[PDB]
Amino acid sequence: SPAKKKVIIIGAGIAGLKAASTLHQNGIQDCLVLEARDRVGGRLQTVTGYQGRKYDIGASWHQDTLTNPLFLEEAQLSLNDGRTRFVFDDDNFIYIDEERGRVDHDKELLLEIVDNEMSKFAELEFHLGVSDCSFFQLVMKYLLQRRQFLTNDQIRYLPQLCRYLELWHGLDWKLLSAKDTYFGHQGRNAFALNYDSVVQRIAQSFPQNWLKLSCEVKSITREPSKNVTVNCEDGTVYNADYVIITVPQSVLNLSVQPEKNLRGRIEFQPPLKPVIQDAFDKIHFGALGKVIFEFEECCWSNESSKIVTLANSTNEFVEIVRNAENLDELDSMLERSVTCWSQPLFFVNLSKSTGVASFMMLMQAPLTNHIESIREDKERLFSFFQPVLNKIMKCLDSEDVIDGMANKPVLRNIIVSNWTRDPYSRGAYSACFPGDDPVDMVVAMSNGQDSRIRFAGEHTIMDGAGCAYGAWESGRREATRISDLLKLE
Amino acid sequence: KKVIIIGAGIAGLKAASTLHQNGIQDCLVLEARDRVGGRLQTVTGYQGRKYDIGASWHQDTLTNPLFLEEAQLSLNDGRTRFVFDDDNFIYIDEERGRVDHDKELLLEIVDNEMSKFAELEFDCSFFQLVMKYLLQRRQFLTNDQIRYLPQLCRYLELWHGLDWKLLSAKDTYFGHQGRNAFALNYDSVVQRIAQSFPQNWLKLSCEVKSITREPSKNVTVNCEDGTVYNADYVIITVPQSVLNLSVQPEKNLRGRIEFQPPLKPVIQDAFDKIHFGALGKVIFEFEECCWSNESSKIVTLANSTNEFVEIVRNAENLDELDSMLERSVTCWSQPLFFVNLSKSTGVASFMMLMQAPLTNHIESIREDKERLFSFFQPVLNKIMKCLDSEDVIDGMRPIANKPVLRNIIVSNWTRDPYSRGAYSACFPGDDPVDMVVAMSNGQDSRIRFAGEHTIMDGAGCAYGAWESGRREATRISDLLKLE
Ligand SMILES: Cc1cc2nc3c(=O)[nH]c(=O)nc-3n(C[C@H](O)[C@H](O)[C@H](O)COP(=O)(O)OP(=O)(O)OC[C@H]3O[C@@H](n4cnc5c(N)ncnc54)[C@H](O)[C@@H]3O)c2cc1C
Ligand SMILES: Cc1cc2nc3c(=O)[nH]c(=O)nc-3n(C[C@H](O)[C@H](O)[C@H](O)COP(=O)(O)OP(=O)(O)OC[C@H]3O[C@@H](n4cnc5c(N)ncnc54)[C@H](O)[C@@H]3O)c2cc1C
Repeated sequence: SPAKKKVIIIGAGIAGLKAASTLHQNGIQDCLVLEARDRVGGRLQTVTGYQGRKYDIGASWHQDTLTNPLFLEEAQLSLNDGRTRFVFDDDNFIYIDEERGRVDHDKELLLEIVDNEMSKFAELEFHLGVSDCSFFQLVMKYLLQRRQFLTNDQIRYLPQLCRYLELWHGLDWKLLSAKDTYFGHQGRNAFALNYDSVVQRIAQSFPQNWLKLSCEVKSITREPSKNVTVNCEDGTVYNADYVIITVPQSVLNLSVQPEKNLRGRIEFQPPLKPVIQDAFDKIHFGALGKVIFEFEECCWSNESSKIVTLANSTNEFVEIVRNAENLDELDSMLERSVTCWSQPLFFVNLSKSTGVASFMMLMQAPLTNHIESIREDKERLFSFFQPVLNKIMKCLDSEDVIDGMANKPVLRNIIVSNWTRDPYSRGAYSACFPGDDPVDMVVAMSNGQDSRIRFAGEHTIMDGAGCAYGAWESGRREATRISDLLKLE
Repeated sequence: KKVIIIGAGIAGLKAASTLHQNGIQDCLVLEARDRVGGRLQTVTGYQGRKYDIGASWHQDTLTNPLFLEEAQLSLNDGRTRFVFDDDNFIYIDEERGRVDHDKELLLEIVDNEMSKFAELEFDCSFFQLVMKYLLQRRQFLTNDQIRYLPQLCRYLELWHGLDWKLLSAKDTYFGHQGRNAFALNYDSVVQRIAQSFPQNWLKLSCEVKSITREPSKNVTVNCEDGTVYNADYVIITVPQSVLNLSVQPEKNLRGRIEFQPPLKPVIQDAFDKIHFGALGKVIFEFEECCWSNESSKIVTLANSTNEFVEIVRNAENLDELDSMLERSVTCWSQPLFFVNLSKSTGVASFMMLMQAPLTNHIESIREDKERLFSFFQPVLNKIMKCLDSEDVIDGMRPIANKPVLRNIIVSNWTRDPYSRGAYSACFPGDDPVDMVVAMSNGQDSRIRFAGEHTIMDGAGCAYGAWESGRREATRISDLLKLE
């Protein structure tokens, strides 16, 4: 009364866990990890479904495997025990239109080839001063400038195909920033089997009594006497030499608004600095969501573990491109109810990569918010997705899906993410709207509220921004710093 | 004479064309060969079919100023000058067969990782880099991926015209600015530019053997036949490899120019840090197309061993890796790049690309058709097999439904003294920006350089030469107007 801790970490996602791991590795005693949920892991969450099949409903992949320090760490472990922690599941993308059917690897459409050109065209637009536009506006520039060297079908389907990027950002192409759109993936992705393995291993690397679940932090206060007071929901009070705040950027955002009775919101005294407050105007939050379709057994072609359905497109669009006089003129005549074919869906066929009869599919805002809201009405979900499911089975030498919630594929269960509605995540991760500069947030975050009040988390770091390993590295960064500072006695 | 231009390749021609367009009169283009075009040459074969035996593609078509200029004419008259023949590559191994877009091998995907890896690494050969990659990422590669990936990525040999052991890893990968456009044909482009300036400017079969800055501030050029010439400005566009003869004493070397004063050291030194690739071509003309037109792009992989995979897995490190490895030539000894012209052009021929050291060996026997056929017969049969046809029959002399080879054409760029190779390329330890900067600033105010080797954007490429020519002329033209 009040209990004195060396370091207090808020949030037990991967950033928080790694911070705690690092502090203990560094010999620091008497620390505490305060987590509002009843589980560790945060936006790493593995869930179980039909037949006890397991699925990562948060992050699934180790990305940038050539440099990903967290991935490398897993890999070194597997190299030593022979255990399977991940599988490389990069594959040839199957691309489907409702009408045309398969559209990938087409010797007429050559979509993947013009995609690479489209992308290289993008890279040549973004070398200082040049303003931001939506990724949509970017694709339209390309199509206009290159219409002479594109078939009508290329003009039609290419724009739909390049929108798989929506499922990497969790954002619609009209909402997505062209600048931050095309990013260099540093090597193949590795599918985690599963991520809870990663969370558990790190969780178990520090004192088990450091961990306090079901503990929502409500306020943090810098004492003029060079200490930090942390107040919890249940009236528990703590005093720390250092605090590392890892709550999602969206939750951290609640702080700069007046009304305090919001789940997750931390009251700051003195308030969060102007640089931190203003940085919120220049970075945003994506709604990447997941829907898991579990089937009795695989009754489809295992040609590929990567399937993308394209939203519908018109031949009328192609003529508008042919007939526009220039950009401004094209933007006008375009503006002159939502279904499954209204946007690109990314489907991961787990039967091929993991041997489980289930499709893990990804969706983006605004669809995600909508779909996560009705995540209780399973039959409405079935009807919504049924046309793209039947389409998929058809293009994979199978028949319509039968609602089982022979050789006909029978759906046994549907699982949906909840990241938008969960007060402790409030969306998927850091995303850029047109005009955004994520560098502002990273600089303000990595610089800290002050010497004692720090931040970590996916939204606080350049390399691996938005990714598990970025989060993981941010936590190590704050902790090694604090560890060094403390070691000076 | 206002300007004297050496070389009537695309650099020289555009330089001459640009001079006329800007109102400059009384110039002169000296060319050692009996034709214009330089390394742009279109030849005729069986049935009259035409082929670009030098350059055939407009590269970097998102930027490429010459390409845009061509497309602008085809938008004006609707006349086909090119075709986008970019396609999905079929990859063929002698033993396994087709190997592209395979669901278990995923070679193209690991190739993309390999390139990403090369990008991150930045002083060695492309071969060492690939080995370095496999050794580092072997935990994440299947056995067959280790076997076949290093063969697949050697497609890059047919870009630099250089074997992977001879090729610098630094200058190996590069980004194309978009799709390629197969030109139909380059001669159309050659003739268009050649005619855009007065034909009395042209002098053929005039080999230039000395260039001389008068201390009187003028340029004295003299030809092989003893003809003397006088000009204010001189634009030299001879290929790098020929220009490189100038740093040697011996005079009677075909093509070699005597400089007075000698080339500036920074030009002489720059030859240490860049060299020359040897891309060659072979054309295989068939009576009719009796094969699949699935792709216009086909690559055959040099042979690989499972013995090789075993070695990677067992190598404790890089030193040990070189040890195990070292520890005659055929058509399977190296990758080869075949273009199926039937799909893109309508012509029943394969245009095949080859690299040093194979190139000079095949060119040196270009006259011996039987030996050529026998040398290529195995890959050709393989190709037809993977393309739903039968073995090729030799119909090159006078005689069912099998493919009949009627003629074979081979390039000769390595034995031709006025090309002496294909285009500039990097050996390990080279740096092309030495040469490009030196050429850009010239020998003095009066002695200029143009050519594919004289410019950063489009180095080695036709549009590079074309823009280099535009630059020296557009500079010279500006100076003359000022009086
Ligand atoms: C759907 C989805 C898919 C993704 N896919 C990938 C992927 O494939 N690969 C990849 O690398 N990354 C992926 N990510 C991103 C990755 O999940 C995140 O970058 C990372 O998990 C975030 O870690 P963090 O510790 O920064 O945040 P979190 O783990 O979200 O935050 C840590 C903790 O803060 C807690 N908290 C919030 N408020 C309070 C409070 N008031 N008091 C106490 N605790 C609080 C939260 O409960 C949370 O547990 C994905 C994310 C989502 C949402
Ligand atoms: C097989 C092959 C394939 C190629 N493929 C492509 C391709 O697909 N796309 C592409 O862009 N590029 C390609 N290239 C390269 C391209 O051909 C060159 O970049 C370009 O043609 C060179 O232009 P240039 O005018 O600088 O040189 P050149 O045109 O070679 O030289 C100009 C003239 O200099 C003359 N000359 C030399 N010495 C003397 C002398 N002593 N006196 C008078 N004249 C002299 C030569 O006769 C020549 O006519 C290819 C080259 C080869 C060999």
